[PDB]
Amino acid sequence: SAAPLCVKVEFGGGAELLFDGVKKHQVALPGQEEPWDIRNLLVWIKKNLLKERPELFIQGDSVRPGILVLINDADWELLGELDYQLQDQDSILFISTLHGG
Repeated sequence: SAAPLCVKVEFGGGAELLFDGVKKHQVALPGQEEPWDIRNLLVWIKKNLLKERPELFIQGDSVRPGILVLINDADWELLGELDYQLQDQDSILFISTLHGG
């Protein structure tokens, strides 16, 4: 529960297997500066949650060409991706398109 706005970070493109199988990660914004940009959250996930080696995961700023991200439910890159001041109830989903089927 975030007083201002709260966002959800989750894995879908088999990305969870890089993190042992945990997909949904909830993160509440402070209510002032909001340092929880997509950029910083990937870092939080990369450094802490990456059980694999990040070499198969995304680049440490937003995503690699391999994993795509939905900001709330839309194309991250066109929206601002890495440098996002977050939006309310953003469903931030990492979808690795390196393996679609």
